[PDB]
Amino acid sequence: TSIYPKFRAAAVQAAPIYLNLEASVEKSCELIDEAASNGAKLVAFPEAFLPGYPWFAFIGHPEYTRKFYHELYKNAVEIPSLAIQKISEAAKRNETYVCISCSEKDGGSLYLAQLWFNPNGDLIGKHRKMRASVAERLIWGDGSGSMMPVFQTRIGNLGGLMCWEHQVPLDLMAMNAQNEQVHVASWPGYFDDEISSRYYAIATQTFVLMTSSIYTEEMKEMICLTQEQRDYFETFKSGHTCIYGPDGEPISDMVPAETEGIAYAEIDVERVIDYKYYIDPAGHYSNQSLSMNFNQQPTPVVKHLNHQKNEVFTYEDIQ
Amino acid sequence: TSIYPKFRAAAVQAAPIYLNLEASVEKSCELIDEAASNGAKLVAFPEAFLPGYPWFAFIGHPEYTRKFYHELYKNAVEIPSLAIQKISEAAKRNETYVCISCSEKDGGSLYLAQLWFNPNGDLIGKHRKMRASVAERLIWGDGSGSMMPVFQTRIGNLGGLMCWEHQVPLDLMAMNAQNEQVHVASWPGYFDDEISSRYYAIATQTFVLMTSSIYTEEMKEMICLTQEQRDYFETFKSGHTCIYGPDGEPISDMVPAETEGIAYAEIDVERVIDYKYYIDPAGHYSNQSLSMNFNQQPTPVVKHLNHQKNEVFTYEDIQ
Amino acid sequence: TSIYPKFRAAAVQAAPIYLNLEASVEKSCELIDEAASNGAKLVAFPEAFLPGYPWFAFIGHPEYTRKFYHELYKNAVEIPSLAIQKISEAAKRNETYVCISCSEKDGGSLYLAQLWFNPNGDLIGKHRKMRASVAERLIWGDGSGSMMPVFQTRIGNLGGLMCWEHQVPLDLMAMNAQNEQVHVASWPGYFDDEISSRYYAIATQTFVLMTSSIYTEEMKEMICLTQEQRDYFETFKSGHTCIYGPDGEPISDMVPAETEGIAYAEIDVERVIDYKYYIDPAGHYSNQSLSMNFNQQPTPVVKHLNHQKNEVFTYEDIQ
Amino acid sequence: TSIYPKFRAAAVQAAPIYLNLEASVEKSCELIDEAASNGAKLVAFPEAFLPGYPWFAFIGHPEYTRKFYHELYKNAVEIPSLAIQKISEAAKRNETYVCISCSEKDGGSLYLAQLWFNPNGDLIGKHRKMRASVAERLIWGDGSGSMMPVFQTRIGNLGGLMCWEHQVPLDLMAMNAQNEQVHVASWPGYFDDEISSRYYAIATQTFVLMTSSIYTEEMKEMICLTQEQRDYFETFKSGHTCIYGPDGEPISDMVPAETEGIAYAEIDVERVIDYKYYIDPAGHYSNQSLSMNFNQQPTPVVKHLNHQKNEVFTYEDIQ
Amino acid sequence: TSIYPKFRAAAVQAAPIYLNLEASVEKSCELIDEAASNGAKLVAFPEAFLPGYPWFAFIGHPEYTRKFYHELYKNAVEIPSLAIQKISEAAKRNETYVCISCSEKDGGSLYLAQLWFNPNGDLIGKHRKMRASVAERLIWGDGSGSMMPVFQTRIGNLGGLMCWEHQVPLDLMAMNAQNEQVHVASWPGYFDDEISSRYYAIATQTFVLMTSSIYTEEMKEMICLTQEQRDYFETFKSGHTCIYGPDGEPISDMVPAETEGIAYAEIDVERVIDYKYYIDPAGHYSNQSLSMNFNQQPTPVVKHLNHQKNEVFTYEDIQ
Amino acid sequence: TSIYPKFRAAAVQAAPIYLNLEASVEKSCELIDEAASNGAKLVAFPEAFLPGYPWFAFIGHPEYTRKFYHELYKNAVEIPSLAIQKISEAAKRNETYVCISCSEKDGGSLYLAQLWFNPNGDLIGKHRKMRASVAERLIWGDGSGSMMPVFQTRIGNLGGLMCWEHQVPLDLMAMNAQNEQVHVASWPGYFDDEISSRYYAIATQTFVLMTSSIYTEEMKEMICLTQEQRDYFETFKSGHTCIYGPDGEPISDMVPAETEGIAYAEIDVERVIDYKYYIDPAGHYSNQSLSMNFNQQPTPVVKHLNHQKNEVFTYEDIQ
Repeated sequence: TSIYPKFRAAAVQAAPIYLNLEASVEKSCELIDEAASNGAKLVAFPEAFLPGYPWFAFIGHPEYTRKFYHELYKNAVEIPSLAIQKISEAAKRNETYVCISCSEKDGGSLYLAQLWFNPNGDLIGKHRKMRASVAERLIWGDGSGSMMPVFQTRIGNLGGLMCWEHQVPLDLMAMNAQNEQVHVASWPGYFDDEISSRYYAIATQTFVLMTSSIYTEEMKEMICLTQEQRDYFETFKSGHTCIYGPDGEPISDMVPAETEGIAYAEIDVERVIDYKYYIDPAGHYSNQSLSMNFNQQPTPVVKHLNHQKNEVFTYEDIQ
Repeated sequence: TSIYPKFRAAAVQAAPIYLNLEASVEKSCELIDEAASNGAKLVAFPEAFLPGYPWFAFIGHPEYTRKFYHELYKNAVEIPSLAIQKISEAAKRNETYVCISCSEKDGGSLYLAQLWFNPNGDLIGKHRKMRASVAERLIWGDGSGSMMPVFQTRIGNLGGLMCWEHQVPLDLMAMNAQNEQVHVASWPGYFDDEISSRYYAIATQTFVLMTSSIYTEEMKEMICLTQEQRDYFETFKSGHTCIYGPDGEPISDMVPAETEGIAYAEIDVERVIDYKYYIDPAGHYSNQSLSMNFNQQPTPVVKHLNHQKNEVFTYEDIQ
Repeated sequence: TSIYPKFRAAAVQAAPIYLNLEASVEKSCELIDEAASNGAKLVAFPEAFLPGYPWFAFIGHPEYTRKFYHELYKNAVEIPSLAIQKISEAAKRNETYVCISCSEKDGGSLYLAQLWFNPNGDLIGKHRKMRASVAERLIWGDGSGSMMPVFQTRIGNLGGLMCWEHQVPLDLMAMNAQNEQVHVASWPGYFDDEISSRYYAIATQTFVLMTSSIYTEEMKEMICLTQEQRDYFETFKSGHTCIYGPDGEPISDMVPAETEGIAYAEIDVERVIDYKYYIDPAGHYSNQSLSMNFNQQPTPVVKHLNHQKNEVFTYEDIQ
Repeated sequence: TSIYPKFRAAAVQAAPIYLNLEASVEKSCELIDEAASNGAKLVAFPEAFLPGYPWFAFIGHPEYTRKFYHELYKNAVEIPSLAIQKISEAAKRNETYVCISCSEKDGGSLYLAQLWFNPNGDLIGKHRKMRASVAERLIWGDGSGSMMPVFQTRIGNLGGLMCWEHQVPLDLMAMNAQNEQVHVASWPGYFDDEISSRYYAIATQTFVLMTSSIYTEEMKEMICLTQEQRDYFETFKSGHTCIYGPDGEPISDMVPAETEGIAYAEIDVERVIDYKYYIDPAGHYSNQSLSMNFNQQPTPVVKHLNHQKNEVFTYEDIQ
Repeated sequence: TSIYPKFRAAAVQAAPIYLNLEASVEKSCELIDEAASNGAKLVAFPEAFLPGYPWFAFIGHPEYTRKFYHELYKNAVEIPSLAIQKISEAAKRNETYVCISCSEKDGGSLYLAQLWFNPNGDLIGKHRKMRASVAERLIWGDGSGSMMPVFQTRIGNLGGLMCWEHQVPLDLMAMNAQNEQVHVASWPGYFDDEISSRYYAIATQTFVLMTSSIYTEEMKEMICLTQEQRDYFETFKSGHTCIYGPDGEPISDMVPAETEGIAYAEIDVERVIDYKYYIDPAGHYSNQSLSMNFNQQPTPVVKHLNHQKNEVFTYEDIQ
Repeated sequence: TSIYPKFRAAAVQAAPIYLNLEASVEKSCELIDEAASNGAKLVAFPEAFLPGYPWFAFIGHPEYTRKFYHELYKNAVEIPSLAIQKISEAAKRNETYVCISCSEKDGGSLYLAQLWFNPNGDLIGKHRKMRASVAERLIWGDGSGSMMPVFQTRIGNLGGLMCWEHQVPLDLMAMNAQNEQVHVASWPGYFDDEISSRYYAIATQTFVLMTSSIYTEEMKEMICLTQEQRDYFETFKSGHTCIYGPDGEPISDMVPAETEGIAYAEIDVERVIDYKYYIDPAGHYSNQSLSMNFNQQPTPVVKHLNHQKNEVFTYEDIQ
């Protein structure tokens, strides 16, 4: 059954404790508590909030990036791990949906992921970024079609994309093919957020939670090792955090620039219908000459068949 | 292969409960019960019967139509849904074939479909209207060649078309090339339906069940806001419900104008042979200089390849 | 191949002589002359400029729309016609590439097409709007994948889309696949232009000439028969005419709203390289799990194979 | 159909004229002439020889890299282009097989390709690097499994991989599956070439022509703007040009470091049999538990179906 | 469907021209002509007839075996190859079924195969040895379950195994599970015991054609380099050639030992019925406790998905 | 959770008491004691250390090899056995991980295995060689993918491979998919080992303990029964023992050639993070067109279901 719920949604503008997974998880737990105590049933977090965006990749050569990549790698989120437990506990305690972006570790490599938690505390799914940006390509691997999920939840069809994924038409079509209704748009802060998120709202008929992070002083201390690097990183632009309706107009007030806050709006999923009337690129508003292939088969480099665990032959069993 | 059965047909003239899916489905079940108790093996319903034809799109401007499109979209039939279960149970209980028209919600779009149920109660197929007619283009998307089925059943080769689809020669040829024998011609009740249906009977050498809807006071009160709208919608002419032989001549009584009723006829599929003798455009009555391309491949905007479920991690599993 | 020229472009904000083909073509010739005299080597026009956007289709029911559709149909552009000749002659005389939008008549139907002319007056190609928006569906038919050109010219790779084609990701994908560099974004003047055109500039890494028309009093006096119609049409917001760089930022002045005027800019096609560095959805910035089927086969209803003419037996021979 | 010819191969150790495609192509012609005049029937070139390896990507931050990406983009090789014409003419004139590496411009994206020419002057194939290194992901997109060719030729089964592709086991197995016999290992001259090329020779039972480039002073002047950058770049270690037999031992003379020269070796393809006797990972030396999937289908973002051409209505026809 | 034909079989006792593919193929064609001209409709050849059995592998250390492996490899049978063409033409021109064993080359490694030809000259299938005997493991690789064919032909169900595959119970059960009726037991000599082939006949209820080779002096001069090797090899036993019925008793005459000749027998497939009465391990003579897994999936190391052909941009096209 | 521990590893260069399992196990215990007393928390051993590598298989024909295979078979390791007991006791007494290679007897067949013991003396796992080399095929059966373990321990992720498994790319991918960090490369001493182990280090981002054996007079006088055999066996080249870091550079002194000794190094598992940064073939450094199937299902020839224990009717009960 197609439901059309109403709910309050929270978009978070915050900075993590840079490259500190433990402190960042504590901060995000506090923020989920705050938003849910303010009535939110969905909390969205900026891009790579756990443990923080690799801003070092953009202000030095890759050898300089290696040293800080080491520390980021030591603070990536594994599944299962204590960070997942903490976010799950917060989601269950607050009875809210959570979208939290993180640096995920799978084997020997890092990926950028959005982790989704439901009010039961379940990790219902994740989305790895399809393709990394100019210097993010030094840090994170690419995603796959098997991890572009839309969840048919009790507060609408929920999905999300990260940063410049909103500027990739095929990602838009992959999300619009599954009838996404409420969208989480995670941004780091340096790249332009307004045009892309508003256009996504219009072209996918989605309420868009635009969440973006801020720059703190300790990050500048940690990664700016020279004065030239300090000034160059100072020139970086600020992001915005806001919520848009399916027409692209805002329905909440932008958080003040470079401060930490939360934006709140009343999502009324019944509004998406009025704009499905106008346009539905994956439906009526289409032409037979243009189609797309969405491959959702898992594509690990090594596919395990009949995986089995090792059984130890104990010291007592030997002697 | 090549069987010529005899059976009793039922063409229904009736109106639904306007933009109320549950009430309209109850009325459809009652009508199927009445038809099958009278001895029919096939029951046909007018165009867009579930939950009703969108007449609000012909007496106002598009922004006026948007408001009522909202209610219709909230009342469209989904596959699967409760409406499908009710109609399938009616078909199985009454052991009849059923062709019922409806607004079909696939994804975030609406389509106009004819649903077919066999006496076992299965949904054997659906036909989406190929091209929405004047002012229906604001409500429904276009169909595709993959959804123009002819069913080889125990009562003949059954098929259908909706309203002005009978005036598009390529649709006639698509039906003929599949060797259609018994045709359900659904009409909404406002467009001249006699000539097109009789011509279809002659040109495709099929028995034609013509079914139409009637207007009600509930519909008028709901969709008429001004008095000029009421007067303009009061001039709309009525439809007709009648059954024709493969010569285009009626084999049952036309149902009285603007009244609920059912037309019954004795269909002799063996009779179509004597008119295939005269003419068969898809067979012996062709010329090598003219030919048709019937592309029956699916035409979805997004092709889902290797659609596979992803695992979910529960709270207890994480804890 | 792979040149990067510098030239002057001109987006036009003007209204036609509503539903008047001759005066509209004369106005277009004058505007081309003016823009070319001001140094412009590319001139672009609003959507459906010749002879006018069917605003009547949005402020009344289909039967009222029919009367004005009659007069629009009588003033549609044909290829070949006198209008095509005059526009080609103006383009040749002023030695400018010209993109002009119009209602195009092909046999019995009408289509919405952008017509492209080069400095030699050659009608180098046309693009038909691939899908009508809301009430344009009562007026125009659909385009084909065979009418989505990108022209390799002396001033870069040119192309264009109309109105809500910019909100269809597959159209953006098809345009980006052809390495478009300078894009004409034609808008009618009632829908929301800024977000879409700017996002297109960013996502395709192209210069965008956003052109939009204005509302004239003669149009209102023609199509606002009653007072409710006049007041309802008076609430229609106007559009904007600007030019953007590949980063989505404006490189010219906004033409004043509801005023006739032209926006000029300097187009250095080299700037696109600095943004192909960042993102290129059809190239490096892709994921192998997603892909698009761009079908460019012509799709008329009836293919005229081995077309030939008739043997006119003149009167003199017979006697 | 199995042949084991004898011939003379030539590995080139040279630098291009940095970011100057014409001069680099001319130097390539000169080097092919010199190598062929000494009886060489195969000539192999360093990685990204046309127009030069993007060293700037490793000695600055991404925005500094963008400036030189502009110049590299303006100097990439298109297929067809003048550079391909001239290299084909040289390959024909000297009746030699040429493996030359370059930056390939395919639409709006750059790729790192190896181009193969035969003694007739045909462009017999093309290999795109499957993945990019720590840096250079900023510069080049990834390749596909449909561009890993092994050519059955008059001098054996030829193939190639660039730089760290020799450290990717599945690339080795993809080449081994096709019975590659003579291999070209292109290296830029900063990564450690010797171990990887020797292991490739042993594992695939092939002769390996290892070709590295050298650093010039014009390159340092071009890309080192500050003193710190110049000092950091001057620590980059050089590569080497060797030729190895199927056992991994060198069968030629190492070219002196940082010097322009060609290494010549006598290649007897029959020697591979004595090592297929020992080990054949793709054949007899395998376990059914470990297998590989090799997808050779094209993977373009947008594939064209029924591609057509846009006819033009010349000016002399319109009038 | 089930037939029990009567036909004449022929088992060949001969030796090839050692490690000489052309002469060995000519001799095999002559033997086929002789056998078919004597009325034989099935002609079986010894194990590894083409170009010869690697006896050198049994009379020296692996390095000594390497030298002759070189020659055997250069004379292995490919598919397609001239040897296949000649054997297919012989089978066609004689209208006989042919089971010839050879050293098949596939990629870079060698396999021991039986090749099957029908009276029309087709290559109906092939069987690769599942495991090489002691020193054969130096020369050949393992076969797979996908290459254990039984051919349902006009002379009954046909199959074959090679020396010591008749001593592997699972191979026997694999052949019994497919209802083999006429079997070819190919032996090279010096392993051949009558016991294995007679037991196979009894256990599978098949006729068994036992074909063995002989030793020539060319072989001894070529491989026995020293006197010690000459004596040790001269110790080697001689095989036997004859035909056995479903009870294991001979139904033909022994070919004299170490001389060239052909054994003939009349094969009446009906006789197998009288022994399926007694025992049928794969059918009634079984126990549910014991079962066999027969995996017939292909098991190559590299699976080529969507294999594509190489395209060349020819020289004239470049110019 | 992931850990990056620091420890000291020991690579052993030794020879066993040839074809004497009890004396060899004594020598292993002594070497474990010596190495662990020097701080080593891991001890690695040469290939086929217990009871010795079958050198006789390379200097004679298979019948000659049969006699010494008799003794090796009589001196093979079993699980459970006294040898396993002694090695577990040494590993526990010394609180060290131990990797020891041996000839494993399982049923009636011999295998080449690596046995892993933890500081508690538990036989944590076993790895059988996937494919025997040239003459080892006479001696040992093949392995399976169920026996390719990576052990998650307190001193990193441990794994091993034997001799030419390092030249099989799918073996490397199988180890890399399991995220190996410290690797034991046991070699026999006659096959080249430096290049293969260094490449494995680089291409798996692992510390590599390359252990090799030496030759003894007792071995030579036991297997070289002829002067020619002795002269041929004396030309065999010596292996080396060393420890490499994740970059392929040595991190210890090479043990002097043809002498007994142990190599020591400090292993900082955190160093692998600096090389996952720019290569990880099983993770980010991968292409979607090349994948691997890793089947870990147990593959015994006979699968025992519901294994039992036979009842015995003791003599007293019967009487």
